[PDB]
Amino acid sequence: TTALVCDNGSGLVKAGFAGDDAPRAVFPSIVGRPRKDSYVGDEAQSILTLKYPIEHGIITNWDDMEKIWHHTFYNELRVAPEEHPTLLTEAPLNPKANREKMTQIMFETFNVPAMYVAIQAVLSLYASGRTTGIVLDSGDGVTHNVPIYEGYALPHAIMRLDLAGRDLTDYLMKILTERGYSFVTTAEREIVRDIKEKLCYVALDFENEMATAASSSSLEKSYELPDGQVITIGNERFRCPETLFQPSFIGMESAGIHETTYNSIMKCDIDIRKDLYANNVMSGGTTMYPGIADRMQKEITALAPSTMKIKIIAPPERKYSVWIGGSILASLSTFQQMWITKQEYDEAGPSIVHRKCF
Amino acid sequence: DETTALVCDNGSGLVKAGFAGDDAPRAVFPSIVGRPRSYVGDEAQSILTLKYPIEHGIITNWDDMEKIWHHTFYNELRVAPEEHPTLLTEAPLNPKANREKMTQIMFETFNVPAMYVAIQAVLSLYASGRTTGIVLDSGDGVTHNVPIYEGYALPHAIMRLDLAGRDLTDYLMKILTERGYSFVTTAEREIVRDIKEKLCYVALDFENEMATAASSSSLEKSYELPDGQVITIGNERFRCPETLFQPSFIGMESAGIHETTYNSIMKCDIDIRKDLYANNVMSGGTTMYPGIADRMQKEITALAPSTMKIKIIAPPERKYSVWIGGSILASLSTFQQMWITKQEYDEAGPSIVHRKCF
Amino acid sequence: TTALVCDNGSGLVKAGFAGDDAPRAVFPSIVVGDEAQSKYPIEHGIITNWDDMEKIWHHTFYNELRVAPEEHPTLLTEAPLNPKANREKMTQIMFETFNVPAMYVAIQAVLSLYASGRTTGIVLDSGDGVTHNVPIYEGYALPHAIMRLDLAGRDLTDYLMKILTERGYSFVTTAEREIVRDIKEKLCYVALDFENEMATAASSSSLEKSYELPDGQVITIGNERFRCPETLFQPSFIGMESAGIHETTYNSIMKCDIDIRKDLYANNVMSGGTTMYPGIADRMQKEITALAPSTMKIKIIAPPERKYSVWIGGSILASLSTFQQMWITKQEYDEAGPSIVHRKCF
Amino acid sequence: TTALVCDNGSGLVKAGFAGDDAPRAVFPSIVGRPRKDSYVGDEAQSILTLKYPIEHGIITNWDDMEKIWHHTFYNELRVAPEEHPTLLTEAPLNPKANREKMTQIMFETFNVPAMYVAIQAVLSLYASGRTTGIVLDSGDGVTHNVPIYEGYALPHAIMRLDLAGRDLTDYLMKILTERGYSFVTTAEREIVRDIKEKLCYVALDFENEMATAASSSSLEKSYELPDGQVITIGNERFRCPETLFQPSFIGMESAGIHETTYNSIMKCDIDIRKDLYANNVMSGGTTMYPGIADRMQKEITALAPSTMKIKIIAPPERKYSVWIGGSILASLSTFQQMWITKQEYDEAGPSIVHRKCF
Amino acid sequence: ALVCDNGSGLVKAGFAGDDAPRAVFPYPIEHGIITNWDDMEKIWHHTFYNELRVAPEEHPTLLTEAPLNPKANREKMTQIMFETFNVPAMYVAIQAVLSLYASGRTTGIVLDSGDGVTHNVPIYEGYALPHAIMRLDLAGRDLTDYLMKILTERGYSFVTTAEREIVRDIKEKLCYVALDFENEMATAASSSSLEKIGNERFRCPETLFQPSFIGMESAGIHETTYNSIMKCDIDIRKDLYANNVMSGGTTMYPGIADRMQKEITALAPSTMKIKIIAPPERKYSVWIGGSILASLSTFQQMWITKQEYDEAGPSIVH
Amino acid sequence: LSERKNVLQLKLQQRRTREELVSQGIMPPLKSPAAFHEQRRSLERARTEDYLKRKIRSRPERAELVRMHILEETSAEPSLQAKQLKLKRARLADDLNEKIAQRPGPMELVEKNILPV
Ligand SMILES: Nc1ncnc2c1ncn2[C@@H]1O[C@H](COP(=O)(O)OP(=O)(O)OP(=O)(O)O)[C@@H](O)[C@H]1O
Ligand SMILES: Nc1ncnc2c1ncn2[C@@H]1O[C@H](COP(=O)(O)OP(=O)(O)OP(=O)(O)O)[C@@H](O)[C@H]1O
Ligand SMILES: Nc1ncnc2c1ncn2[C@@H]1O[C@H](COP(=O)(O)OP(=O)(O)OP(=O)(O)O)[C@@H](O)[C@H]1O
Ligand SMILES: Nc1ncnc2c1ncn2[C@@H]1O[C@H](COP(=O)(O)OP(=O)(O)OP(=O)(O)O)[C@@H](O)[C@H]1O
Ligand SMILES: Nc1ncnc2c1ncn2[C@@H]1O[C@H](COP(=O)(O)OP(=O)(O)OP(=O)(O)O)[C@@H](O)[C@H]1O
Ligand SMILES: [Ca+2]
Ligand SMILES: [Ca+2]
Ligand SMILES: [Ca+2]
Ligand SMILES: [Ca+2]
Ligand SMILES: [Ca+2]
Repeated sequence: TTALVCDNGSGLVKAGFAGDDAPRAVFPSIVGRPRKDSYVGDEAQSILTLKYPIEHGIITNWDDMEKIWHHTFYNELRVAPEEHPTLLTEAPLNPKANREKMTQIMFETFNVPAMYVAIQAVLSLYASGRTTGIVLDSGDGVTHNVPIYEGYALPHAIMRLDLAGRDLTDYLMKILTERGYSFVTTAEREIVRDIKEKLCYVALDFENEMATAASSSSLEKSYELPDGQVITIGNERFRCPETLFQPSFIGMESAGIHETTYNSIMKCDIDIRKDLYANNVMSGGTTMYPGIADRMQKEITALAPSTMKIKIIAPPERKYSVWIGGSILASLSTFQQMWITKQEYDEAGPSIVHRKCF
Repeated sequence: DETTALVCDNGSGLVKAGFAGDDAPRAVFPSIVGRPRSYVGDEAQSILTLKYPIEHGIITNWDDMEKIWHHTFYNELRVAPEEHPTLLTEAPLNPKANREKMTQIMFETFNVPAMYVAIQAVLSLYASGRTTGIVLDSGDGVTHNVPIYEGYALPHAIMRLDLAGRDLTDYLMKILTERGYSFVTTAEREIVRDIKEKLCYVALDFENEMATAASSSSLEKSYELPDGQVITIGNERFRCPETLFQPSFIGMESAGIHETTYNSIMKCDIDIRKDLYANNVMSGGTTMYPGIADRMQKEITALAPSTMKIKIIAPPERKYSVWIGGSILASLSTFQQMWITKQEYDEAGPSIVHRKCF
Repeated sequence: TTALVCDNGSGLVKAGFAGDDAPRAVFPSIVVGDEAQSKYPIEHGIITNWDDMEKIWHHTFYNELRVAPEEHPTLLTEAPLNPKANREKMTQIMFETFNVPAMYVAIQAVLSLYASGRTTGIVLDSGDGVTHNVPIYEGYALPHAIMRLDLAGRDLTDYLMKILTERGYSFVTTAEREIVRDIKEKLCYVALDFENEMATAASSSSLEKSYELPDGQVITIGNERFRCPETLFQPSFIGMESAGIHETTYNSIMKCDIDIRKDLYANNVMSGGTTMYPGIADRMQKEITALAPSTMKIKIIAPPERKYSVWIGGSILASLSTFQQMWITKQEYDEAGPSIVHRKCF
Repeated sequence: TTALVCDNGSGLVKAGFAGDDAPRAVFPSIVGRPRKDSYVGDEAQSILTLKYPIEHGIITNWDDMEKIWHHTFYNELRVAPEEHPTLLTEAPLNPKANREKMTQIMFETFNVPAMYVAIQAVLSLYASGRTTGIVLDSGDGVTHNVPIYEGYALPHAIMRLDLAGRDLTDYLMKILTERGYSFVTTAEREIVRDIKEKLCYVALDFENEMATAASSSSLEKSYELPDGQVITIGNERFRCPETLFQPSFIGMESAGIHETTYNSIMKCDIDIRKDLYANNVMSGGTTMYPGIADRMQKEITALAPSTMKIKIIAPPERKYSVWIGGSILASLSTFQQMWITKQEYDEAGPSIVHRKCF
Repeated sequence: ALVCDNGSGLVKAGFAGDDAPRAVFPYPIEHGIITNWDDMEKIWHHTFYNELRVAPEEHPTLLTEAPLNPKANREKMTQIMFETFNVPAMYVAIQAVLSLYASGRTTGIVLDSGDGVTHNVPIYEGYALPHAIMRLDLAGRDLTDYLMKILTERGYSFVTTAEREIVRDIKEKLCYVALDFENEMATAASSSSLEKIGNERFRCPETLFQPSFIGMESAGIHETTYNSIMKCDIDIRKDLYANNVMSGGTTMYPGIADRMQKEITALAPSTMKIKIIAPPERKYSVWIGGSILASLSTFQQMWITKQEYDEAGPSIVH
Repeated sequence: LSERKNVLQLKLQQRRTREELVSQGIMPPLKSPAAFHEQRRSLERARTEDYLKRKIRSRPERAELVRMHILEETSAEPSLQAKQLKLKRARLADDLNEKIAQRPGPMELVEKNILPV
């Protein structure tokens, strides 16, 4: 009867139990059908046509989402939803209509006893032990700057950037084309993504690192392919994530993440800006690059009042910040009053989900 | 507490009950009896169709009133009525038949050893440390001016106004409509009652307050509903209770409370008027608004002989002035002789009330 | 330069820094402290011995916290119903003897209340030397309704020493008092139904428990486990004419304006070491429930860290940016004198 | 009807029978294949490429772990698994997932009739004869401070350090390089480890010991290498393990083991710290260095309150404290009721572990 | 507002609303009555300017007096306050009544014992009943004197200003009241956690219950309490028995309550409801009852104003 | 080793249950995540700090409570009040006692030009 925590990302579902220090289950967020009914997660990945029912953080395909959830309960976590309060997560600026659908599904389709939905970036902040700060949440499909004061996200200052993890993978495949390594297929992309996650880091000074790559090499590193073949990588290590500071790299016209962070803060009430500067929390897989902390520190220092207190919080577990946040929250005796119960739903219908809050 | 006297204040809306000598009633609950859509008080509030057995301060449903008293003894106070002399309150100008009926039931149904019946207003006066004055008693269902000399209410001078707290709640509901808020359900009527109670107030100068409001703002207040929504309220704060002074606001032909105050004094012997003007006591829940005493001061000021002493007495305990007055009276050595005994009742019958309670 | 926080109890000083999760230091309130371990300046919650108390504070700054007092604004705690006299003197000493840059005095119970996330409710604070019921409303203790009981933790230890005497275990000395106190802390509990628990001991026994003494040998204890704290509900156990803590809580609520009673019943918070017994929470409810108007919502709240509720409340309060303007400043004290504490601390 | 004990470490498996004085079998926790199936422990020593199925104390390779367990039962201990209730050990803060998988493999593949899992550090504490105390377990891959109150590990105050024994061997290899002694190969690493265990110690005052090495030398010791050559070793004797107190020696940014101990104790309830200080128990191969007790006592007394009683317990056999502890537990009458039975597993699944083992 | 309790031996002064008198200091007053108007005015002037440090024209001032004070004293004290000190308002109240007030009561019987006089005062609904009031001149100073006499046996001599202070101090520090004097005497002579001084600890205050110890044939304090009760209407007696309050420094002896409970038990019909009220602060019960009353809003209309005095004269006090 | 076993067995039945222990603040709440008792705590703390920072600016004035009859009116000092109120009620009830005792008969009024025959 322990509550379930389910973080639906554009790329990865993260699921598990309240109490737990990390998501018990983590699988690709995809539904496949022959190009017997439908294959979910990894089943589909191994002949099939693939859909991501979540784009840039938003559920855009309800029937496939429904199928994702059934897999999550019954195949991954192996639980009967009726016996479990369930907390879901949502993207910043999710339309109120979604969360209502999302609720209705849980109650009428999964007959959960109770459920909750919380904002992704909020949970991440929570997992940093704070109620106030500005989150940079970057997953596979979207990046947000989300200022939060007292557990309230500040929607007028929220920044969304469609550039995230997948885009970085795809760009790495294109710059790997430079050394003339060929990657296209299912199998091939997976390798590139692993390379990204294992070898890429953020250059503290990109142009200095480039003028240096064009020189020495403690730079270049090797990597073994499945068949035994060994490959070598150079400036691609820091050029790939540099895209986050220079989106022009994939032909995106948008401003870089440091700039969007600043602009977000500046779209907040001036009184609280000090507190935002002092609490810049990162979460999501795309924030996992070594050195990112210090590069952001630098970029933010370059833009702020020169005497401003600047702190970057990058917890080592920030890969699962969101989820962990959920777990902690669903665990609290104080939170138990905040479940939406089946009975409440019945008498008030889906609109009830918006109510309560901390 | 073996033989301690009991005090029961039967208002149109709330029953106030306890033991003589206490500062405060032991129990306060709604004056209702319910059956499925019998249960009493808060019991009935928690599915049922209800009656209020007291209308405008007068008992109107006798069977149900008995159930009110039974609940008081056995559920609320938890006592043996036979062990306890019992003081009751009644409205000004309670018809003689009601007094007798009430007496009879106390002695015959509950086998009380002794009892007494007092006027709501006089007890309020007593609690203020007076036997001579004019009381304005305004509860939930009815409002009275009661001029009183040495504890004797003057029937020829008494004013009754059916406009009260209930009516103010209703009107507030109505005017809240202007900001476009619908409050309609029984449960919503409660919320508005709460709003009334917390944020309403009596303007010193109504016209001025209107012209002011449009400008300043101390004025506008926001209030959070049960369901998490925030409403905002403005001149309704003071337009609500203004009604007491301008009953035309709800279409009533009566003159306002200040005017009935003045008129009641004028129906009293000329020589006692100075004493009345200087001892104007307010009692009952509805007399609670911030500013009310000052407004009455200034309105009676403008009505009187320019040379008269004007004093408004409005104690912080005025909600329960009636009950506290009861507590203190029954507790007096001098009063001990004044009880009606069962022996006296058996020898004379119900009509004993007229010669004993005055 | 972090602000300092000091809860002065009859038994223990609890001291530390604003923003800490609990006190950096705890030591006995006797003349100083653990020096006297290898006079009590506070009796029944009230500083009565000013010179020793000054020594208490001195020890605190210099031996315990190791801070220069002039560099740290300081919050103190006080008992409910503290005489105006005490407040002022306590203020004078801080500013004049210790030259603090700023200070504040907060009531123990209220700090505990805040700690629980309330600003209104009714506290039961029971430490070593005094027990109180303190109804509080938006931070305001309601003085006419405050209830005082002299029976507290110390007395309970002493009574445990006395009843273990019946089993013919001899505890008498200084060091024996200490053993018995540990036994109390470790093995005592509050019976849901006392009469029944007595009737039970005399029969079964999951009841009896064993404790290993410093000298190696083992003693075995039964009804003393629950008879010790039973005193709190039955003070006639130590010959006091007082009604029990359940009763005083009822009486306390009943002394408050009827319009806030429901909120008090619903927010009955426990704090202090002597509220630490297993079962106490549940027993209280039982008893309160039996007394109150029967429609009443009764909640007893007992946070596990309630031993230090008060200190913690202090840590938090001083940590608030809102509070920084509420300090009495050196400047202000010089300009108004010790009576400034009544206009600034309430 | 005869229990078995298996303590699974990063470096070593410790295994034997309950009520045994010591594990009958200790061998390296590794699985190998050509650089005829698979070679476990010393079989892999006799050419091959390796996995350690446990990294830093936690099970990371289930397939290979299973081959470890098979070897233990059939090659080393030579029993029929099915016939022996089996106690397993785990790292502190072992993911809930792991305890379950471990449980499951036990019941399903090895058909144990019953089993249990306790936490390494608590076993060691029990072998010390205490239920309350803070343990320092240092093995081959990981080091922990684990406070434990009345049997229960205190999760919030647990400290982990990724420095341990394997690190120290490696470091000694590197610093022997200074005197120009050449150590790199598999065979050579073994030689170095021998020297480590035989010759190294913890200087009670490091700087002084350094400055003494530099002068006299009762300090320098000779060691005959397996090839007949003799070497001499000096301050490397204490410099090697000094790393545990100054991890900076290998560029690790973490605090030293005394600092962590202090911090761990300060993470616990103030009223029980006294009790932790005075019951500080050491365990694991890496606490085997002479005089480490002394060093530890000094460092801690320095850090704690001066009135604070500090006591280090370091029992001579603390090399196997965990195993021995298990043997004691397994052998308890009171414990026989606490095994997880095959029946109970069938009915409740792997998750039963959470209710039975803590 | 200011509160001044003029006792025979200690003047008690402070501000209405405080816990305790802000100033307590040392005869212009004999047996509770002002007898020395020269020194009285010096002590009052000292109170305002040297002790409380206030300008008297700015403070309403409440004074106290002994039960049964000659009405002329009240008048002269009224005259002195309004004319010499120019107070804007004032009031004069009964020491014993104030003490009962400090216990929150208006009906009871008070035993007031200070430094120079002791009274039994039955009070019904605020009114002291003059016909039943008892006076005994035996009090605090006199118990100090008798302790000086019995310390004569142990061969310690105390006579001077300074020496009487030491004895007063010893009296206040170590004396207690025995529940059973004869058993206490028989026991002292035996065991002793008694000796610290021995039987003088309880023999000194024993004088209150047996005035023969300093040569009075007078009834003891228990008896005078009872006699005072018996001079009241029979129908008000049960109320007085149920509310016996002690006040004044000389009632401060540990165990005095317990002893009096026994003695009054012996005087009443054996079914009677008996309660002795002994607050820890009864040393200042009088002052505190004054602080209380002067702090009440209901009382603000009850001050004698400067204007009322000017128009009506010192006799307005009655 | 036969002996190590007995002390243990006597010490494992000397143990309180974790329920009881978290009940005493020794244990953190089982079911909360065990890594992240720190941040969990941090977070609960902030949560509270915030409630405080608000409920503080919303702090009423002594005046206002007394207006609502929360506190007694109005002097004197914390400790005195308690009794002082007892006295308020006492002084008044008595003030009322004779007032009613000596209450004119109806005749007094009628003849005093108030009320009918
Ligand atoms: N160490 C790492 N370094 C860089 N990128 C990583 C690392 N680990 C994971 N990623 C990338 O992060 C992305 C997944 O992050 P996350 O789970 O936060 O996204 P999501 O929640 O599925 O998507 P979103 O929140 O955008 O909907 C993947 O593209 C993955 O390659
Ligand atoms: N603070 C407040 N401000 C305004 N109105 C209030 C307040 N508190 C209570 N009331 C109103 O007081 C009324 C109840 O007062 P009261 O108990 O005197 O009525 P009652 O005695 O039951 O009725 P009645 O005397 O008319 O028969 C309700 O209408 C309530 O809304
Ligand atoms: N676990 C426990 N069970 C029972 N009593 C305990 C426990 N822990 C501490 N105590 C008791 O609590 C008392 C100390 O608590 P605390 O620090 O609240 O008192 P204090 O603040 O110094 O005293 P006071 O508030 O009475 O002036 C001691 O009597 C101690 O034995
Ligand atoms: N006398 C000794 N002195 C120093 N180190 C030693 C000694 N004996 C063994 N060791 C080291 O202790 C380590 C193994 O200890 P242990 O078996 O406790 O580790 P483990 O349990 O395999 O690892 P972990 O508990 O870290 O998962 C090895 O690195 C070994 O060289
Ligand atoms: N603890 C004590 N035990 C006994 N006597 C005491 C104690 N403390 C003070 N006294 C005595 O009380 C006397 C002073 O008390 P108090 O101030 O009531 O007298 P007073 O009001 O000056 O006199 P009076 O009311 O008789 O005019 C002194 O004799 C003093 O020694
Ligand atoms: Ca996500
Ligand atoms: Ca009414
Ligand atoms: Ca305390
Ligand atoms: Ca190990
Ligand atoms: Ca006196």
